[PDB]
Amino acid sequence: QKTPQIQVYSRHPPENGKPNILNCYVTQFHPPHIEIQMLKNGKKIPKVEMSDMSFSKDWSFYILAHTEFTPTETDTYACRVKHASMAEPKTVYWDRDM
Amino acid sequence: NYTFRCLQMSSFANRSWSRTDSVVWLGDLQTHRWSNDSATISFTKPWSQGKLSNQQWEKLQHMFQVYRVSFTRDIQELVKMMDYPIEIQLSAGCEMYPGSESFLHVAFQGKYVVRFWGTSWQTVPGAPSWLDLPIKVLNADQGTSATVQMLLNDTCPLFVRGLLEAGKSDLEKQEKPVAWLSSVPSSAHRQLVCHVSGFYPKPVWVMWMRGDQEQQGTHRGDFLPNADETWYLQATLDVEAGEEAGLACRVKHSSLGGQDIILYW
Ligand SMILES: *[C@@H]1O[C@H](CO)[C@@H](O[C@@H]2O[C@H](CO)[C@@H](O)[C@H](O)[C@H]2NC(C)=O)[C@H](O)[C@H]1NC(C)=O
Ligand SMILES: CCCCCCCCCCCCCCCC(=O)O
Ligand SMILES: *[C@@H]1O[C@H](CO)[C@@H](O)[C@H](O)[C@H]1NC(C)=O
Repeated sequence: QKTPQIQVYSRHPPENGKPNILNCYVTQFHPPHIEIQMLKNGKKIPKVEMSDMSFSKDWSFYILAHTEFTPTETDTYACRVKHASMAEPKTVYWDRDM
Repeated sequence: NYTFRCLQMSSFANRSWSRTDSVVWLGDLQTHRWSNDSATISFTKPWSQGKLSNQQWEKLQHMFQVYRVSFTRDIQELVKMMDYPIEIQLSAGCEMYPGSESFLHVAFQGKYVVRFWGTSWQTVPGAPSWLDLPIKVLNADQGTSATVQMLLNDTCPLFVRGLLEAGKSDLEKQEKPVAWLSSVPSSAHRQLVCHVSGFYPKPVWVMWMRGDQEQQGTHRGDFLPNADETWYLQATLDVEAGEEAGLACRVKHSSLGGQDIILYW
């Protein structure tokens, strides 16, 4: 069993008030079964698109989740991952300072 | 210069549940997907057929359709004779050169165990010993061995050649990077971050600079994919408070026509 790594980054330079795209890239996990939610203020975002599951030279799986968002001075964005290698869902919050 | 990879992922949960999904990549550009619940292979590019005729494509896909159903039945029967859940992955394809080398690697429970090599299947150093029997019996399957050899020796390089011609304009697209700056505290001392996003192709140059002096301490992170087939990358630099003043991030990329991005902190 391999533990998922989560990296959350935006497509464009984040600018408060400006429609952007938030990427959640989950890598290094195994087996391939996984659950990925992207969150705004701790709530499930509905229209999250995902890439097809793929894997690397080391056989470990990866996938890209992404959704439309607007960075603001008050909203938190997060990527939460549920995977058999962890007893608890892991959440990583987007931080533009990165 | 180019790696073409077919990636098969097969999960076997119990006697009655399994699925197989595959994706195909030419460099960093997905060209196919084959969902378990799809009878047929899906093109993820306008040019994913390459130079193959419709007839050659149909034939080739039929062959894969037979292999998909066959493979499922073979593993399921194999476990019924000779411990769940089962994850099997296959990575086959070829590496092209300017004037190729083909591969078929198999992993089991995420451990590389078997390969095709020349004319037969081999178990790989420190694979499970029980794998030798089914692999020998499989080496007795002349028809499969012949098809596999053709696929790898002939079909792959030839098909990829067509792809390369057919996807010229996608493979050689230039998308310009956009860059921005941030910094981050430490337990002690700050860390400068240069965000570079939206560039294609992958190769890129990113350095923290003080005037014309390279800050060799520049640490390049992993290339993270965007959802539009462009790349994201940070280049970072530890600094002391005070030290930021005068530093700049410089990005060079083939898309920029020699006009480097320079961003001064
Ligand atoms: C596919 O290519 C492989 C090499 O990758 C061929 O296998 C070799 O064939 C030569 C020439 O007959 C033999 O001397 C070698 O012993 C074989 N190599 C290995 C590693 O076993 C294979 O014959 C080719 N098959 C087809 C159908 O073209
Ligand atoms: C089999 C090794 C090399 C493969 C050469 C195949 C030539 C065309 C590839 C088209 C993509 C087919 C994807 C099937 C992969 C799978 O589902 O296992
Ligand atoms: C995968 O495909 C076959 C036929 O489409 C089906 O019988 C099987 O149940 C599928 N697996 C899943 C998990 O649906």
